[PDB]
Amino acid sequence: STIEEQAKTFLDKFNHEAEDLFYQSSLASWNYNTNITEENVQNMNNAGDKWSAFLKEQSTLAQMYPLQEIQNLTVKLQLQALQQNGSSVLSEDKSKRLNTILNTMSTIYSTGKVCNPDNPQECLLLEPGLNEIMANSLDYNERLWAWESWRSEVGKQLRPLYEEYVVLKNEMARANHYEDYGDYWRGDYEVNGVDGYDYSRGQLIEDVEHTFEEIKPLYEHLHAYVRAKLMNAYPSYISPIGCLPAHLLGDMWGRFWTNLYSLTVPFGQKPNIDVTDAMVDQAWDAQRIFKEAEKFFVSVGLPNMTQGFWENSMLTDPGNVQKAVCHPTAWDLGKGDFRILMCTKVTMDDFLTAHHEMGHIQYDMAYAAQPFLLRNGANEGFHEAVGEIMSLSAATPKHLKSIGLLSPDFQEDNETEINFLLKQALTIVGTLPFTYMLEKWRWMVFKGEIPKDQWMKKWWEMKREIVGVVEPVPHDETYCDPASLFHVSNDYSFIRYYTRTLYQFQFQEALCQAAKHEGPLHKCDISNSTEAGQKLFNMLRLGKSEPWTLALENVVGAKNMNVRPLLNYFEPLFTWLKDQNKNSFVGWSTDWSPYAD
Amino acid sequence: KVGGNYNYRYRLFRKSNLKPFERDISTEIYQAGNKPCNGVAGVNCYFPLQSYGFRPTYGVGHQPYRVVVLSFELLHAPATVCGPKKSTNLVKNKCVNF
Ligand SMILES: *[C@@H]1O[C@H](CO)[C@@H](O[C@@H]2O[C@H](CO)[C@@H](O)[C@H](O)[C@H]2NC(C)=O)[C@H](O)[C@H]1NC(C)=O
Ligand SMILES: *[C@@H]1O[C@H](CO)[C@@H](O[C@@H]2O[C@H](CO)[C@@H](O)[C@H](O)[C@H]2NC(C)=O)[C@H](O)[C@H]1NC(C)=O
Ligand SMILES: *[C@@H]1O[C@H](CO)[C@@H](O[C@@H]2O[C@H](CO)[C@@H](O)[C@H](O)[C@H]2NC(C)=O)[C@H](O)[C@H]1NC(C)=O
Ligand SMILES: *[C@@H]1O[C@H](CO)[C@@H](O[C@@H]2O[C@H](CO)[C@@H](O)[C@H](O)[C@H]2NC(C)=O)[C@H](O)[C@H]1NC(C)=O
Ligand SMILES: *[C@@H]1O[C@H](CO)[C@@H](O[C@@H]2O[C@H](CO)[C@@H](O)[C@H](O)[C@H]2NC(C)=O)[C@H](O)[C@H]1NC(C)=O
Ligand SMILES: *[C@@H]1O[C@H](CO)[C@@H](O)[C@H](O)[C@H]1NC(C)=O
Repeated sequence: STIEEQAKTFLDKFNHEAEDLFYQSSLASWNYNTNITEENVQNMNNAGDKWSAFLKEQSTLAQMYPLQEIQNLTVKLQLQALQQNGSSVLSEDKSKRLNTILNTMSTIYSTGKVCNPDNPQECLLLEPGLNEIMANSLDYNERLWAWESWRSEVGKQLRPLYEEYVVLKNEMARANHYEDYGDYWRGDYEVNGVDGYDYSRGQLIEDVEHTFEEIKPLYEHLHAYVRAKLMNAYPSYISPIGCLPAHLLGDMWGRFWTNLYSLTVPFGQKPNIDVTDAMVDQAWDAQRIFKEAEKFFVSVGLPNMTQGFWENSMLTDPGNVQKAVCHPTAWDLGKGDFRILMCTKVTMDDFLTAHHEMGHIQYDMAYAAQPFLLRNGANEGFHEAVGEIMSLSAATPKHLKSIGLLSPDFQEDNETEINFLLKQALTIVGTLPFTYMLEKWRWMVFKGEIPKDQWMKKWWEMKREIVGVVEPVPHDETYCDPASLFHVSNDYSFIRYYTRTLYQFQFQEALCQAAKHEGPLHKCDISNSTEAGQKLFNMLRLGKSEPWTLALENVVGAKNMNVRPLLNYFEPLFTWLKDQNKNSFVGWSTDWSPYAD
Repeated sequence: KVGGNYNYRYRLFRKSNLKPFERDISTEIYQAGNKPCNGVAGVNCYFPLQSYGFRPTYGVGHQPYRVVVLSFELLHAPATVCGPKKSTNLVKNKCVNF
């Protein structure tokens, strides 16, 4: 009759009804995503609204049990995940205003239009054309026009909305005892009451700042190399001791440097390994790819596919008229129903995306025995790390030469090694400073340390000091440059893309030692080893039942995220770069600007 | 049936564990808290039946599995139901053991 025993009684009924309603909602959403019609939209909206209403009613019902008298840890976790008010703690007018400005920001970002100065009836949206000009063009003036106009004709509409969204979200977050909206975001990595694995919401800042303090020696050399290579495609525009103009980086924002590969390739006469001709040579189809992926997965000690995965999944694009949004994803409809939706062609990118998606499917199959509220990764940075280590270890030459896609001998040299390592560095290391800087800016904005008359100044000061890029045109306090990013205007967190990159290589080095690898880390293959599979399964099957600082120790041996595995992975490229910059100047000065002349 | 088969109704709440070979078909409201609810749903009072949501697109382990449980009893009856024997044949004109 105590206050603890009634919690379990409530949780049982909640679990059952929630499983049922969630399955109905997910089935409706899938039937819409694979077959676009008009009545499917309403048939999906009905089930979605029913599920949301049930969730809201159970949430407002669960407030009767005080989280202080609970003794079990699983019950306490479930209650605390259910008791959270979230939004709707505000008034009604404020909630309507918040939803309106959120939808307005999303719409402004989605359908923003810019057009030419000399032919004003030639307007281009963002996705079909702006991030294509910024991706393939090699003209300085055209890239500058695109980068300036996107921020001058769309970013200027998002500032008076962001200035209100900040205050509204800060109020909503202070209504739940969080001191700001940034602490509400960092509250995901919190762990309390375990006696040995505690983790405050304020230690994430220090951990991030201490793990970024050791990537600077490598990012500096990569920056110097990319600068010395860019001083040849746009002569007399880059200075040998200055930063890089922000429009010569590869895309609209500079998040990924991966489009600079055609300019900064180390050895341009050795083609990187790309087995696409052999697949069409042996006539591989959309099903042999997934058979090979499943074979690789079962090789390490993980179960087969559930046999309900083969008939219900959509592995090929439906032909006649079945307009379908096929963005490769893995579904978890529940009750033992797993499906995959993707438009597979016969290439190598699909051959790796199959492994990436089946990684998510295996993770979902792992923890399917936990209660309903505990079916997720340990935190927001485990799912993608697990899904990425598979595609990391499945694209090696040693693995490709055993399936049959490569010639039997195929001696490997060090030039292609450096080519591959550098192509990997432009995507892995080229985004960590950007992510860290953006999330630091957002934390300082929400916390209240950057008054609303010093937003752009501080943004560009930090972009000059941390990332190492400079703007080509002065931006006063009417612009809002971060708001022109998808994750900033659509209200998504951004610290997961930083911790995922560390967890990925931590897991890879932890598994390389159970498989007893010998050479460098970027030649690892975990296949044909039942120790790596066992170590990984000791963590996959936990879900959110345990604190993440314990699920991490059960694999790597430490509690906090580390940065040594990443440097151990990039060691050879590091030495080569350190010997290619004997004459250049490693570093930058924050005074040179492309307009100060 | 596609769309849900709501006719199978396993019970999930009871005041005590069942005894061997008993049956309980009562449908009273389970009292969880300490305040009586007088036979109506609400807070801390639930309906003790939780019908299965059967569908064809489930996974093995969530699909229906019919069950039959044969149980034998021999208290004191001398001649009862028995299994079948392969009736032999009757021979003649030979010293036989019959
Ligand atoms: C895609 O959805 C449409 C409509 O939502 C389906 O079109 C009809 O659906 C009804 C539903 O019972 C069927 O009775 C009709 O025979 C369907 N028309 C045709 C021409 O097939 C359509 O079948 C769906 N596609 C798939 C592959 O399920
Ligand atoms: C309350 O806590 C106990 C132990 O602290 C949990 O007992 C576990 O129950 C699961 C399944 O019910 C078993 O697999 C474990 O072996 C049990 N552990 C121990 C140490 O006995 C119990 O599950 C918790 N209550 C709930 C609702 O989860
Ligand atoms: C969640 O929101 C409710 C309001 O909707 C907060 O207020 C408490 O609600 C309970 C439930 O009826 C009342 O019994 C309390 O008197 C309310 N006031 C309190 C507790 O001060 C509730 O505090 C919120 N809880 C969380 C964890 O956000
Ligand atoms: C790849 O390896 C070869 C040898 O295995 C390297 O060639 C030697 O490089 C050193 C250092 O510059 C020279 O002192 C030797 O004279 C080279 N030997 C020959 C036969 O050329 C080559 O430099 C390596 N390439 C990279 C990119 O590391
Ligand atoms: C995993 O191990 C198995 C068996 O040890 C390998 O399968 C054999 O590989 C050799 C190498 O060419 C072939 O000659 C045999 O015909 C294979 N046997 C079968 C039954 O296929 C497999 O290649 C290994 N996989 C990896 C990635 O190392
Ligand atoms: C997986 O399925 C294959 C049949 O395609 C079978 O030969 C193999 O034994 C199965 N392995 C497991 C672990 O179920």
